[PDB]
Amino acid sequence: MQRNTYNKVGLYILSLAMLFVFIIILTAKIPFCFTSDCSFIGLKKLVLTNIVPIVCFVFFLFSIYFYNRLKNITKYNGQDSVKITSCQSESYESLTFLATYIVPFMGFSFEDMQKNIAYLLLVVVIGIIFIKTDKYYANPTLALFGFKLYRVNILHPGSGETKNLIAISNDVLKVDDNVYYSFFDEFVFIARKKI
Amino acid sequence: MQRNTYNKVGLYILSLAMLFVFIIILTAKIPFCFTSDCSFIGLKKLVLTNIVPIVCFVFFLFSIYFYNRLKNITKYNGQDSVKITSCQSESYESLTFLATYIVPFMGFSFEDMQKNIAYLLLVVVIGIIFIKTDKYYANPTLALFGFKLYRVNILHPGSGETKNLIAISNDVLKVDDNVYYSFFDEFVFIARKKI
Amino acid sequence: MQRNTYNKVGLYILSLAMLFVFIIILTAKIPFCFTSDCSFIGLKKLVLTNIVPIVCFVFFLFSIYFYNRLKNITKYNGQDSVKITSCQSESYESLTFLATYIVPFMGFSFEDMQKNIAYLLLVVVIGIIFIKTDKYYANPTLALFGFKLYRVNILHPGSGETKNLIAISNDVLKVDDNVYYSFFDEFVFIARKKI
Amino acid sequence: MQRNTYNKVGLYILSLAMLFVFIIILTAKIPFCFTSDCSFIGLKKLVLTNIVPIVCFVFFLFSIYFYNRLKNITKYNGQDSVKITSCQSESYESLTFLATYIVPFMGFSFEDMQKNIAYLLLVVVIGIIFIKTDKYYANPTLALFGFKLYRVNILHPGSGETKNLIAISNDVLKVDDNVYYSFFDEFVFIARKKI
Repeated sequence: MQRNTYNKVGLYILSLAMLFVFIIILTAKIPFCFTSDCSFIGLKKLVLTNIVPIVCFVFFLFSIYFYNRLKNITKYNGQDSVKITSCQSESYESLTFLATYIVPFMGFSFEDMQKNIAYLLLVVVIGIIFIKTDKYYANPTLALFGFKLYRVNILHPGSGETKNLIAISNDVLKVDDNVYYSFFDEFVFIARKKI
Repeated sequence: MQRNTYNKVGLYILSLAMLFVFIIILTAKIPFCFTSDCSFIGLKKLVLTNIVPIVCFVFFLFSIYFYNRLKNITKYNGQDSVKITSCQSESYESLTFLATYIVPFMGFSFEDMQKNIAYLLLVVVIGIIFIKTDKYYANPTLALFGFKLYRVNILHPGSGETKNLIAISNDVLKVDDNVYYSFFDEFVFIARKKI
Repeated sequence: MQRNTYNKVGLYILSLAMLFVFIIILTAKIPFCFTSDCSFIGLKKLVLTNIVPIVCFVFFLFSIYFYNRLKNITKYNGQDSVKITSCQSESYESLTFLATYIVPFMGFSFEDMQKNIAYLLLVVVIGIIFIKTDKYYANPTLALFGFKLYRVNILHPGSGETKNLIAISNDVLKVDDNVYYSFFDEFVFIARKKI
Repeated sequence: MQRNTYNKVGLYILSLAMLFVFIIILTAKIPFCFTSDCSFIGLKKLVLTNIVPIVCFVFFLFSIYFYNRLKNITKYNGQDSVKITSCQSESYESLTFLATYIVPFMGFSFEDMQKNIAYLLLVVVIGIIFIKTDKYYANPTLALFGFKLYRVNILHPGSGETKNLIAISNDVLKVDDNVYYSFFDEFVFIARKKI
């Protein structure tokens, strides 16, 4: 706990960034006007009527920070290559996330605050079950930024072959290719596809 | 029937505890008055206003009781050990269950009573099909409390090997591991790692 | 076409009986009056305000008739036995059908008639895709009445090893049991579990 | 990029035709009154009160145009045959594209324009993830028009065999059921079943 659990939580908060921008687009009660007699009402009621865009904004900066901490593991190391023996695509495991765990929150109505406490508890419970599930690599935000999630079986030049790894890659991979690595956990590594 | 059916119903009522706490949080309609104008309006119309959180409260105590009756399985004789040959982490169930059978109830509006009778009938029909569907081990309330559901293939020192069992383990298991069992049913056993 | 398509349409109309029951429970605005002031409005207004419960009632009688036409095939030719060589329980397809194709109908609001035309078009389009989708045996109404859907490979005494058949059974089956067949199509047969 | 991406975007716009038909049926505020005092309000406010049927109409003609291009990819070539070694039906991967990605759109209320901007962003995001998701052959509009999507492993008479191809076809296929190809990408080809 407290290192692998925090890494998986930082992967999960990245997976909810599309939900936070969806709620910000959905239920922001901004007074969009261009007339002369529609002057500023003040920061007090503008903050008070826009509570859930403010909270989803703070969570969106948290998702941006965790994306930065994900790129910080491909910053440092990774001048070593392996060979893929069996690559099966698992990008659809990202998209079913967007099919199931995000669009019901589009379906709800964020008017009363008690229902918002219920939806926040649903997000927290989905996170706690999602941490310990060995499917935490599913991401709408990562798969939206060109990355593809593959199930590979790498083979090291000197150690041997390790089975059932998950490769987040920037380009397409196939059987008998040459990729780099930067291991997030003992399950997920970022590939780079040496040409 | 009966006893095995009652054990599976007791596993199913445990699977719905998060739904009952979501309905209690969602539609409570309790007077939360910080103002001095709102006094106690009376117990009778407070009970008559809150009908679905009272019923979901009673079902929540039923889920707590069935969790206690699940823990009574591992209270008694569990002092044997086996060896694990396959350890396929089928813990993604209790997350498709959560967002396919518990999340759609959160979007309904629990206002008119015929609609509540329809939702109760949906819960009953989902339960009747879920008893005999070979996937009754999926449990959001169990997977909240650290438990991981594994598809396992055990081997006994004296009898032999038995195929396709389900282990509700407390900690992570792998191939060639020693666990202590307590058999809930002929398909699902509570396992604890021996270390 | 025709006859095989009509049999698959009958199985699909059988698969939608719980939806018609749910709509009849949901949106029937019957005037349940115990008071002495609520007299009869008339049969005309009771019919005109309950149009879609009447339509779902007619479809429920069609589902009952197609259940009768399914049960007609266990009567006439069932004096032969076969042996199951590989049984895998596929009773979860019915529950995924119930949770995915019937539950989202329950959350719609059946008030404006244009929306009702849209939902009827969704039912028709789901049926047209569901006839030819190779998974037409999924059924909430059949799995409610004790039937379990299995994937078996029968062994004939003198004909061969026709594999990949779908067995609707009244009781549990495993490897090496004898079952009485009554073929519906070239894919789905009703077993009987010869003791 | 470009051309392959444009072909996959065309297949995705073909995949969404039933959604545009459903929205046009759902939220068209057309004054369907046969009364004598139901005069024309005017073209301008008829256009302004029906903005999202107009947008979904334009997208429906785009889906019709991309269906025309998919027929143009089979107009020209397609005078060579292969042999099929392993045929597995995958038409259900079409239908799960419906009930998870097109069904929950009709539960939304298309009244306020901010919510419509959110739903359009959801369509765009589902499209961006669905291009690279390796399951882009899923189709409600194609599977409506008799086409079945199979997973085949063709064998050429002179070149050899190729594994894991996806065949869109008009009639039922099996092993040793020679077909004519009209290859769209390196993954999806249109079969014709040379008798």
